Amino acid sequence: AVVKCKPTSPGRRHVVKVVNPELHKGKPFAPLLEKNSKSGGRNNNGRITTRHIGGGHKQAYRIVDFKRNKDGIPAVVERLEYDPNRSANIALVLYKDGERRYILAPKGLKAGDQIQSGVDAAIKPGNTLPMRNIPVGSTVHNVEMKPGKGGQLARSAGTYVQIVARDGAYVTLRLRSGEMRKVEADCRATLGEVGNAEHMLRVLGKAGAARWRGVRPTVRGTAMNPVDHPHGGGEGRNFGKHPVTPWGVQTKGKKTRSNKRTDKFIVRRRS
Amino acid sequence: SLSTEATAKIVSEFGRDANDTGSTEVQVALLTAQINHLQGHFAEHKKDHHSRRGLLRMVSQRRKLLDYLKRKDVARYTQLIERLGLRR
Amino acid sequence: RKQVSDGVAHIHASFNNTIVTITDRQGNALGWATAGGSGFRGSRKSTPFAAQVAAERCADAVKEYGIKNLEVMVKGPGPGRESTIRALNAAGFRITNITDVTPIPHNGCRPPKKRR
Amino acid sequence: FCRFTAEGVQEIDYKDIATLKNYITESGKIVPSRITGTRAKYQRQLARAIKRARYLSLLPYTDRH
Amino acid sequence: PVIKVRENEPFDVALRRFKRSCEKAGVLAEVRRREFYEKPTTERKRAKASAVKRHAKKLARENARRTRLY
Amino acid sequence: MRHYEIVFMVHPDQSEQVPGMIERYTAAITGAEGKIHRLEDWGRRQLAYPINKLHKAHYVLMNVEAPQEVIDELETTFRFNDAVIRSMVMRTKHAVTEAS
RNA sequence: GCGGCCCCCUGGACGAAGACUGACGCUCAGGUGCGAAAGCGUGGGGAGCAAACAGGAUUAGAUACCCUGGUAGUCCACGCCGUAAACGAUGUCGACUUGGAGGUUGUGCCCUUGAGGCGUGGCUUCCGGAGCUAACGCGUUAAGUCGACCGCCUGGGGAGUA
Ligand SMILES: [Mg+2]
Ligand SMILES: [Mg+2]
Ligand SMILES: [Mg+2]
Ligand SMILES: [Mg+2]
Ligand SMILES: [Mg+2]
Ligand SMILES: [Mg+2]
Ligand SMILES: [Mg+2]
Ligand SMILES: [Mg+2]
Ligand SMILES: [Mg+2]
Ligand SMILES: [Mg+2]
Ligand SMILES: [Mg+2]
Ligand SMILES: [Mg+2]
Ligand SMILES: [Mg+2]
Ligand SMILES: [Mg+2]
Ligand SMILES: [Mg+2]
Ligand SMILES: [Mg+2]
Ligand SMILES: [Mg+2]
Ligand SMILES: [Mg+2]
Repeated sequence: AVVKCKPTSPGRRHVVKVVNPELHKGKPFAPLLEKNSKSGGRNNNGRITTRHIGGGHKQAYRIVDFKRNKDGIPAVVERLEYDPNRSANIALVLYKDGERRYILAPKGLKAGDQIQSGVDAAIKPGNTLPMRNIPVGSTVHNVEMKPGKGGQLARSAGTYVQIVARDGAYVTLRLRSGEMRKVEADCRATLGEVGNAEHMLRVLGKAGAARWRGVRPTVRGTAMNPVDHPHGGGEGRNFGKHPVTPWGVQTKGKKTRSNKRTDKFIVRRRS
Repeated sequence: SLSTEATAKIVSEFGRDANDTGSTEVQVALLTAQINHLQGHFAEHKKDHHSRRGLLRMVSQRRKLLDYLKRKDVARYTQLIERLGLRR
Repeated sequence: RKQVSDGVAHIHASFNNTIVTITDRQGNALGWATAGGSGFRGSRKSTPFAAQVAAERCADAVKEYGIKNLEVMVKGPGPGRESTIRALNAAGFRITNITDVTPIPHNGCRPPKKRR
Repeated sequence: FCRFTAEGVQEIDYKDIATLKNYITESGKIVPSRITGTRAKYQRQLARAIKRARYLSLLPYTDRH
Repeated sequence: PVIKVRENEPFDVALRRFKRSCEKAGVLAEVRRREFYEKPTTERKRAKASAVKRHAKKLARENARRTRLY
Repeated sequence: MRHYEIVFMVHPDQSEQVPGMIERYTAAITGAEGKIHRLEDWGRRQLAYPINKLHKAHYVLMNVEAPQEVIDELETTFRFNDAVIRSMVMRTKHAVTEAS
């Protein structure tokens, strides 16, 4: 529920908060937590590769179960938890045999709801089953690309994928970007549509609100000097150049896709 | 909308007789069963502006009856509003 | 070539032209002839006569295909709606049946605005 | 004329196609009550019956499908 | 308006049969109506005037039926 | 206890399937204290217009009296069943034995 | 203001025969609520049409009518705006006062013995009687004869403007 903060301070004037009361208020599940050390954008060589990453609150990786290859064995949603790593709230799921796991939360999942996996499962928001069985035209999420790989499409918050048409052994999915892509029909795909759909409507209001998410300041090229950046230079805000990345290659229009080995599966480029 | 079985049962409780429909206690106790039943309807269909005018008529027709009853019999009025729960 | 036996004559009448296409029963065109391209440029191709001339011209250009029977399918309003049918008999064809195909929406797409 | 659907009172349904086929032109258009004579209380029950049978494909929407 | 040319007729009879169907189906009148958008307010005024003159002339002929001109 | 006039069409190449499903629906209808009055099987019919090709179909009439919550489950079994096309659920009352 | 068909939830109206409450009624300054289209904000969607805009014609000019294209918008969700020739230019409630021809929806009796006849209610379109009106016209759904309550008007422009 987007609530606008009252302007008691210049820096709280503009904040908008997305507060969800249904989330769990205590501590996470211990046996499914791990260590997640930060990097800052530094690889083996220790040199930053991606810029504007650094700082931010400490987090812990919650092992979310993406494959969902526990067929049958109905499961009950216990609670919805806030997950710092993702953009969607996760849900603790208890199976009949006594095993607890984590799942991405669909849009219509609450405590006490029942889900299950497998080919035998029923068409219901939260129930995963191979795309060979999901009726054409349906809205799905957590789609896979290769059978058993784990789940790679429509995993953000409020994101979904349409099953446009099934042709033989391959299914054409309308993705979120606007592409139409073929995937093998046997890839599992959790039925529904991911939750936290209001994640867009939040605004941060101040600079520190983004600084404490590991986002360091971004310096424009035109402020730089000609040695540091192709734009550079000037005596009083001169640009006069076709915009380029700090490494020469042109930005603002120039396509860069080149795979030539997975262009079979791209039915229609993004519009 | 107060099916016959649910509307011939309120008359029995509040009516002095079993065939007394129209007494001010019966009428107000019948109206209250519908104002308290449309709350769940209008908590979902908020934009039902045309059905709300029907609700805002059942509300006012009840208040007109209570004012008549209170002036006519104070003892009966103060006993009905607690047997039902209202005047807030 | 291919000496087809039964063909279908598609007439596309309008308020400004008349396009005649003769196709086989599978929907593959063989020849066509319009009114404006038949030396009737201007305010004369609308007339129900320029449809007759093109209908004779379109009756030709299938001479090599040896068509003997036809089905006429009239589409759209306009003057070239009936005069262009009898011109197919004048070429000797045997009309099997006359079907009026005309797109009529069931209050669907919005039409343009009125002229003044 | 006006006698049908008013003599032998009934509530028309969409199963008796043989009856409804007497109230549609060759193209599937419903014939107006002015032409036939059916009273207004029954043309509404005969307009909604034809539209009910069309969805079930018991009658054609048009003469060319 | 589908018409199937039956057995052994002259052409003008079959063609004049098909034209009778187009006139009876009102295809030509429908198309001329749908070429341009008529505003919803101009239709209601056009229908009302086409039910007044129908009525007014109906009374007029009777009101002139009980009259001797010469 | 609300009356209904459920009528559905099946795939023509599933005509042997219908006897199996007509009793399953009636078992579910009766399984919740629900009556049933007319179970006419119209047989195989020719469509007036082609729907997803399929010039023919097999019709079934049910005329069921069931609680309002059972039917909503039954329409779902009509949707996700690939061999059921154009299910229609009317709401009526009363009688039986018409159209054949 | 509402026009395909189906389901779910839901408001109002009318009719026949009864039972019941027993003046519980009418109007209403402030107040509250609903309120076409255009317009605004956030997030979607976009087939057709189309303010703005571009080109072609007409013209003495044509930053318009006509033509070829076309963005906002029209569509959906939630909020805001609160105005129209929002018009029957006619406030709401009640009583009384000659007729005719229809529409639509109920109900009663009798030769439904056969597309019948005779009544009684609700809504509604057209013509006209007395009466009213400056005239046009209204004319049982009054602009007729009256009763209660409210709103508004007091020469034209300036101005529904500062
Ligand atoms: Mg930035
Ligand atoms: Mg510098
Ligand atoms: Mg350089
Ligand atoms: Mg400078
Ligand atoms: Mg410069
Ligand atoms: Mg045009
Ligand atoms: Mg006021
Ligand atoms: Mg608007
Ligand atoms: Mg908008
Ligand atoms: Mg927008
Ligand atoms: Mg234009
Ligand atoms: Mg005003
Ligand atoms: Mg109006
Ligand atoms: Mg006014
Ligand atoms: Mg009032
Ligand atoms: Mg008059
Ligand atoms: Mg002002
Ligand atoms: Mg103004």
